[PDB]
Amino acid sequence: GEPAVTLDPQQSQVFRAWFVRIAQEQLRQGPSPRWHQQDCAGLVRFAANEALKVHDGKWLRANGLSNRYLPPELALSPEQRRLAQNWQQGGGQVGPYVNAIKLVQFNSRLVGRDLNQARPGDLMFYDQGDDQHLMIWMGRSIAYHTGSSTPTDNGMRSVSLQQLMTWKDTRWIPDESNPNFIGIYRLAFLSQ
Repeated sequence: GEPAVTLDPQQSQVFRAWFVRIAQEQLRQGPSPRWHQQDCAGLVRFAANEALKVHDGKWLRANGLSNRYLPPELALSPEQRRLAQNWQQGGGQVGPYVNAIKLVQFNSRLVGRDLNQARPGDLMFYDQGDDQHLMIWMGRSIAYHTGSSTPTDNGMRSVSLQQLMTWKDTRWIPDESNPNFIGIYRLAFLSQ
């Protein structure tokens, strides 16, 4: 009758390119009324939602992408464009917003613990005990949220794998030896 709404492999590749592009653009900015929550889950939901929008002139101007070599546009159904507005909440319940746990538990699948195998837009999931975090693998760098936004700072940061290995705070190392590094997850609506 009507299968489950997902992105095919080509669409998934273009979605990742838009996702990472939009994420990168958030680096040079202070709080946006456009994120649902001022945190990592907020950035992921925002970038995914914006990645699935029709990227018209008005959208390009609003997001400062007007004079750029951009990824291809997707020919998506309305249902596909609504994918980052309809997250699984558990028990078949659906909603427009997601925190880190609901995103990984109900809206992601494991890739593994080897960044060599990660694609741009894959999520690096950490459990520090009291608090769980998502970083975005951007392909050659990592976008993360400081955990503390202010009226002039959205808390978004970018670090190379190399510079992250220099951190005195060793809790964020994305390898086998880090018990706080849980894994690398792909958004469930992307193709394998």
